[PDB]
Amino acid sequence: DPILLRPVDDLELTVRSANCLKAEAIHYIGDLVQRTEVELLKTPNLGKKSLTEIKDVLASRGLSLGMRLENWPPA
Amino acid sequence: TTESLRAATHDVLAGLTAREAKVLRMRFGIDMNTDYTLEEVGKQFDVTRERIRQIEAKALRKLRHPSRSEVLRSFLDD
Amino acid sequence: TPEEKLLRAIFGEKASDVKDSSLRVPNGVSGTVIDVQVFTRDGVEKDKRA
Amino acid sequence: TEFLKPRLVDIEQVSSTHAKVTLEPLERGFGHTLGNALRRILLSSMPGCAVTEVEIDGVLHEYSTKEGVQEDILEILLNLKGLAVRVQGKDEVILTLNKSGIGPVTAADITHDGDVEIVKPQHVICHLTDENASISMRIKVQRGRGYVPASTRIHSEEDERPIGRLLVDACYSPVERIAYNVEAARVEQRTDLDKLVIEMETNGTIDPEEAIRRAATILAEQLEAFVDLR
Amino acid sequence: TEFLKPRLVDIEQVSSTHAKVTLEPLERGFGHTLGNALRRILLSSMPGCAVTEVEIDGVLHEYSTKEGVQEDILEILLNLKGLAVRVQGKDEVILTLNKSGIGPVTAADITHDGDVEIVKPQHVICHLTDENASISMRIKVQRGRGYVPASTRIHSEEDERPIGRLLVDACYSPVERIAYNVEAARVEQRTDLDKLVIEMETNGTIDPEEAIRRAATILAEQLEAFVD
Amino acid sequence: PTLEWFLSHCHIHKYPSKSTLIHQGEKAETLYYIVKGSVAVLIKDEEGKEMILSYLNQGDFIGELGLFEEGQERSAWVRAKTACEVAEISYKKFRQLIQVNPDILMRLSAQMARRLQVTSEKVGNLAFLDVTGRIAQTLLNLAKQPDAMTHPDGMQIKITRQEIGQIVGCSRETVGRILKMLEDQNLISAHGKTIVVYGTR
Amino acid sequence: PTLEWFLSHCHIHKYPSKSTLIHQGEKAETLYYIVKGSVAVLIKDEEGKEMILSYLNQGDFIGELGLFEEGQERSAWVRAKTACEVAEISYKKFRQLIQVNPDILMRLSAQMARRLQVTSEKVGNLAFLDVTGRIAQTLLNLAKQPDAMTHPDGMQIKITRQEIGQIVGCSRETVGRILKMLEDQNLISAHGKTIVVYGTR
Amino acid sequence: REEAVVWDILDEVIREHPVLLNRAPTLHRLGIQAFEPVLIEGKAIQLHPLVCAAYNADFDGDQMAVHVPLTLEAQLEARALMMSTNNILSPANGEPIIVPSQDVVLGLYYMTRDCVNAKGEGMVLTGPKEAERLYRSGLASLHARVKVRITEYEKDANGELVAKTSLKDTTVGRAILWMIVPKGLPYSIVNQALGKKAISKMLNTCYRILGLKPTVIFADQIMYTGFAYAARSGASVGIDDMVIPEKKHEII
Amino acid sequence: ARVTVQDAVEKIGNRFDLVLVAARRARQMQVGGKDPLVPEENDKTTVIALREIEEGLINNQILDVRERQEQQEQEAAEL
Ligand SMILES: Nc1ncnc2c1ncn2[C@@H]1O[C@@H]2COP(=O)(O)O[C@H]2[C@H]1O
Ligand SMILES: Nc1ncnc2c1ncn2[C@@H]1O[C@@H]2COP(=O)(O)O[C@H]2[C@H]1O
Ligand SMILES: [Mg+2]
Repeated sequence: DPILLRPVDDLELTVRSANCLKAEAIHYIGDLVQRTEVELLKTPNLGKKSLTEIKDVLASRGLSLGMRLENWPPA
Repeated sequence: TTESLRAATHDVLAGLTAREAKVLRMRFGIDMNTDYTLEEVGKQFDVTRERIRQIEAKALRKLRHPSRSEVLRSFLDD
Repeated sequence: TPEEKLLRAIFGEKASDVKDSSLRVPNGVSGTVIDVQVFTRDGVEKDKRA
Repeated sequence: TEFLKPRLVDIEQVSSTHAKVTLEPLERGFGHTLGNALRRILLSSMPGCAVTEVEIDGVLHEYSTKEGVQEDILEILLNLKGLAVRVQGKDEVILTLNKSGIGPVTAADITHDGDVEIVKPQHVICHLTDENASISMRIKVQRGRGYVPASTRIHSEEDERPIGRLLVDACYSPVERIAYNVEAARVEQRTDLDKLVIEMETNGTIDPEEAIRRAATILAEQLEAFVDLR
Repeated sequence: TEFLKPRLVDIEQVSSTHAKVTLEPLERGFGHTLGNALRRILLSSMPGCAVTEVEIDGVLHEYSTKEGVQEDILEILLNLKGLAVRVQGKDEVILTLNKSGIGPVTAADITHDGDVEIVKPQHVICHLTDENASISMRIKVQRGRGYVPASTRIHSEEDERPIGRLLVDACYSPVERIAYNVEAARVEQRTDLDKLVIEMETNGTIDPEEAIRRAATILAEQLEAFVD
Repeated sequence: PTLEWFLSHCHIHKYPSKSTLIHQGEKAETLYYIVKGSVAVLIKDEEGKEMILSYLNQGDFIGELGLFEEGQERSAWVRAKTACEVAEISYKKFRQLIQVNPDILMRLSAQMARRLQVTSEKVGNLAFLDVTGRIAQTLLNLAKQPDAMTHPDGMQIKITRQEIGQIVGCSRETVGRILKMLEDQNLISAHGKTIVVYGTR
Repeated sequence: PTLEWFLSHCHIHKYPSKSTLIHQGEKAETLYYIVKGSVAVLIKDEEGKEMILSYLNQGDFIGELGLFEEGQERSAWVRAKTACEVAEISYKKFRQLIQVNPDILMRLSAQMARRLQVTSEKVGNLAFLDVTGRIAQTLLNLAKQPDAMTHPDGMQIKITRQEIGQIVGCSRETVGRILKMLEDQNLISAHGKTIVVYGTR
Repeated sequence: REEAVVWDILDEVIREHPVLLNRAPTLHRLGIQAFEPVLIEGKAIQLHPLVCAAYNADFDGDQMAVHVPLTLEAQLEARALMMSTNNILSPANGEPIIVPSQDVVLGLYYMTRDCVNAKGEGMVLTGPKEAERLYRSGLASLHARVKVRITEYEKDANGELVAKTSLKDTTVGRAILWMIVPKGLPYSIVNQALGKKAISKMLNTCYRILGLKPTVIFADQIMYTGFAYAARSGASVGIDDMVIPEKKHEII
Repeated sequence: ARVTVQDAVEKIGNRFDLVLVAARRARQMQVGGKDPLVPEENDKTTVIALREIEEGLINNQILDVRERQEQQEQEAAEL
């Protein structure tokens, strides 16, 4: 999709969550959605609420978590 | 074009925290005959200078954010 | 103005120190280019196509 | 009701293009009612195959020229609008032509595809005055009906085409001249009955009986809207 | 082949006998075709029954007259062309009217066979000024199609008729008027398209929609041999 | 949209956990809506043992079977899966706004049709399958329910032996033993409360 | 009424006894209404054992779950009890019927209410009571019907041990044995298919 | 980019939005008028021929100018003061300035005419319509005195109509032409071959009696049919229409 | 009403007062957004003005009365 290929700062993320993302080598939103929730919760600084509001904003702009890709990355 | 532009800008400014919007107004001479500075934001808000630079940055995230960008996007082709 | 000042403070975009002065079709017109001619001074480089 | 239908009889091919159709038997008021009504359709809404594009080596625009040739590009193009070609299988073809030597350039010289009929080999195209000179082109033909000019295409077509493709207007409408005559179809008694005799003149490229069949077919297709749709 | 077809949009109907029809959209070159051809078949080939001949007692030729009557013979004859008649079993009938008194002579007073419908039974025919005058007539109605005048009929007729039997221009085809109009209708990029607006106005005996339906029915019924 | 016009009219109460929503047999006089949270519908027997009817998530009008005939009762218990904000509707007003707008019984056509469809295979499975199939397809359907979380090899969910024993119609340690067999069959991972199924999607 | 307006517009059809009305698995495109007669609902399993779910007489709606959800499959079997007659219309008309007057789906909502509550009594009775309990209670149940015939000491109904075995879900012959137990206790009489029940009224 | 909604919205705004037309030299106030727009696929204005005369205008290469009433008040003044309906008469004199010019009038004078010669003389009609059946069939002369029935009206009462019918020995084209007339005028007005003057005072009478609007409508019909039958009429010129009197040479 | 403005004049009596009153109403409607009385029928505010004035629903007196009453009641609401 045209929205697979965006950096996450178009979502206007937060500093703690941003540190969580850059800390975990998660580059593309296609790389985001291929990651699973429990693969996030165990990670540093990602407990209750990061998952809450990131779930909110992805509920806003029409996508969800944990989805599955194929032919990734086209780069 | 200038008018509809500027009104849209102020309508984006309304949605922020107070210090954010007022700082980002007077820091650029917006809405006044003034032209106020990072240093002078130090003088008025509180002497902290470059956290205002980081605040400017954070606001640019808060506002650029392509859910608000698209009233501004027509003005990209300016 | 403070506004566009803020806008390229957002996008970081900029101008050059140069303006456009191109030759264009005037509105309402369409047609077929078939020949071009160029004239240049004895003393300045002939721009390559010349 | 003392109705009676008209039934085809004969076709008299005076020539490839010039040919008439004696047609009978009609009641009163139907000779003209069918004459004009079919004239309009045979003239207006008949399809055919005609050139729409050409492309030539060594050329940018149709106003340019060529060594070893009399004709400007335009005169050749206009000598290609009026070409007579029939396709059977396809809805588009791209032919080619290649020639050298001093002489008149006609259609017999063309790279003919297997599934295409040229009606006249001697549709004159160009003339060659230099021995050494050489011509080579491609010819896109399509199929359609009516008048469809190039300028309406580029008006429609934003596709930034490659320079060289010299574009051409389309007159798909194949019929040229056409008439009818309301004579008196003989029945013994009902001698008010009429025969319609339709004089037809077109290019090649189009069968007459099939033409009439398409005309009447289209007509009935338009009449369903007055019999079925109320 | 990239034909377009119309969609019958409206049938605006003032009375039962007066009717309007808008009709769009059409490729250019058909509105006049359809309007003309239908106008022809309508006005010159639609079947129907009508007053062919008359026979009245004490009545010889139209230039003569009856006594105790408002009309001459002629105004009556015009009050007979304007008649709504339907035969339902036959192709021919002969009605009778025997009237007296000062009754402005309606078609209601007529004695009707079972296979006859007069759609305008109020239709006035004559007027008996004094009551003492009383009439007996008989009216041939015949089934045909189109219009044919009694003048051309006597030109046609060599078989002897007497003085007493009269003849009227046959109004078989139930239309009184039609006219069409080619307007231009819009498709978004295409204003070169044309609609066909029709006014038809008939006698009784038919609803106009049905009449047109029969006309196109006839015409396709002529075309089936060349759709082939 | 639609939902705005209908929440415009409603009266609300906030529900704590651990308690009762519906009392079976009492006068059914109100329809409800799940404003937020989840719930577990169920029913008792003479002896008092519980046996779960289903769970329910967001997007549910609740307490509907009493809407319809004059003088009906509550045909089931409904118990707290979580704390839940819940709406309030009367039935004369139900006549009013079904009449001036027919889209709400279009919605209840949606929900109730789902409920007797899912119940259709509840009883349809209740006839035939074996306990393997009972709890297996049970946890498949709970893997379809959104209350489960995503595990990188499948779906994780948190539940005890007792309540699933109240799902499939058997005892708790029976499902414990066949569960551990199912672990040995390599179709789940299982630590106490937190159980996980793989093979989803 | 008002049903006059409804069936004035419907498409009408008759069909004989034991014909297959609805096929489990076909698409959701048509509602049906029993105009005259009775019909029986059953289901089918991997094994082919048939299990009568319900049975309904004149004045009831059939084909109701698929009305809303675009492209559902038929979640059960329904076969003719007798030669019987039905009116039918498809779904695109019923949106015109709910948008103009939602009373029809009130009627459907009430019969569907009684439906789902007797389904609750069904799954409970199937769940807890012993064989004698639910066979006895379902005997009490079909004693209610208009199909049931009057007897000076109570009622009498014709049914085989097979089909009653298909509503309780056990073998016809064990139903024979418990029938003998109930004849020994002087509560029911029976010859072949004609059972005669005391205690009613 | 000239998208599709451009055109639909153009048609959306233009409706009920009049527009001004002007030809030089703007001598008198009827040289400048307010019409309604009609959109067409061309680069050339069309115009309502009858109002060429107030413009003294012809289609010999002339050019006209267009202005726009932006503000609402000018728009209403345009629809009410500069409108083509409000102005059919001069303030200099009260003559019709809607005088049918040169083609329509030929169609009339050809149609309403009383020959002797063609055919269909001396039968009888119940009205105009079956006459239309005849000529649209092509059975009668268009110009031939024949008996018909008609039904005129009259407002003898307190501006209240007073009906009647009768017979007339009058031509076919005149009967056909009676279809349009608005229920207040005699039949004598059409009972002649309708020279240009007869039409001028025709419209005069229609105005003076009925008020305005039928005189407009009437007139439009009179334009259309006049062209139409004129195209039917057949018309040309040729060297033998110009005939030399034999007795010129000898006078000389 | 659209193509001819006669009957409107027959109601009031003058072109000028007709266009002034009509423009006043259609400026209550073009900007003030107040509702019409005669149906809409897909027409710009000119026609609806001329109709409301044709059938006798709007007049300079009537406009004065309406604006008067709402103004005065507003003055009561202020105090
Ligand atoms: N089979 C079922 N499926 C879904 N919900 C049910 C079922 N049985 C009962 N309920 C719910 O439990 C409620 C108990 O009271 P009511 O009968 O008023 O309405 C009932 C429904 O909301
Ligand atoms: N629990 C049930 N009780 C009664 N009838 C049912 C049940 N489940 C399915 N059916 C019937 O089976 C039919 C299958 O298709 P429908 O869902 O359209 O309509 C259904 C009902 O007629
Ligand atoms: Mg001039």
